[PDB]
Amino acid sequence: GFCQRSIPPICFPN
Amino acid sequence: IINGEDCSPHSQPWQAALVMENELFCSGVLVHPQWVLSAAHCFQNSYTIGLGLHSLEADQEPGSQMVEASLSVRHPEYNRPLLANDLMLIKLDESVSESDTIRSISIASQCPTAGNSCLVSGWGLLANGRMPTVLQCVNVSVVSEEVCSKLYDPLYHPSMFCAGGGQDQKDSCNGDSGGPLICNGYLQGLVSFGKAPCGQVGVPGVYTNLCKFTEWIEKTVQA
Repeated sequence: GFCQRSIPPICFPN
Repeated sequence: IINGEDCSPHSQPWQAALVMENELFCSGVLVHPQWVLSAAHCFQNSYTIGLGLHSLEADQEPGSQMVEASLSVRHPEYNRPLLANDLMLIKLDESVSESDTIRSISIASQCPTAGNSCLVSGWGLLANGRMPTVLQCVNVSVVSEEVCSKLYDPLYHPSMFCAGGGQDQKDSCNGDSGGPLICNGYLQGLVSFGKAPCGQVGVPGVYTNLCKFTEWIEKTVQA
């Protein structure tokens, strides 16, 4: 559920 | 930026736009005439950097520059552990002559503490789901390390700190990464990550804790 906030973002399973 | 407003033009003269094929993917922060900080997750093999900008779509405003950068270096511990140490230095191919609208900003000589009043800026997603053309600004406040470590369980690391999380739903969002969090008038953090969706009540955003990296930054600049 956490995402690094680039665009497009880099998101993770949590 | 969620629930902010247009910044006053050129009031954040350290703001850098990182673009590829004229499309923004991150921001950065000018910290010296030849050096831009950004998030390590924004790393690319080269960069076009917009300085002195307010609008992304408008004609070249007086004083604005598009500068190339062909070199950058991520912190050696980036993503060890996961999401931690999220910073890199980009070296501009030419130093910029600082001007009325392009200026560096110094890094805070104090680490964040709860209650610190800050401002975050960027061209990332708005509350309405659209991308702005004009640089956005919003106020957020630092929360304690204990709040950050509880919220971002299991990945909180001292290279991070948290700001925002208010009932006002003010936050950074996608496209804001690498941009500045200015606390009490000094560069305190870079937009790094948060929970999806952005702007949740009770959920702050996470920022790179720059006070922990001043020695690495300056060592790299002087090398």
